[PDB]
Amino acid sequence: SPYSSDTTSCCFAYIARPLPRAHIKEYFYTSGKCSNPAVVFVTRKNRQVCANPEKKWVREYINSLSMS
Amino acid sequence: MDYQVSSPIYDINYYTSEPAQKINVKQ
Repeated sequence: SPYSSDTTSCCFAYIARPLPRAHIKEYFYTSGKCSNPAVVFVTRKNRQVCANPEKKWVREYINSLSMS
Repeated sequence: MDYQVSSPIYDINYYTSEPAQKINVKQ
């Protein structure tokens, strides 16, 4: 996704099983205005990953992308 | 033999988890 235009719909579901945080490069929010907040994880090939940032375990995933 | 593989490439299994989610169900 070169632009955020591709990502219009908000994730209302979770991935089958937890994704590898080590293959995650960066993260981004859906739209915010969505019924429920959600953050998409960017894999090596920019696959569509949906995880709820309100979860403590998910926050750790986002954290690894933020701090050093 | 029995085969149950449909080639997992994320787009399928990984991102097709929906009927297994509790969408407003009282259990």
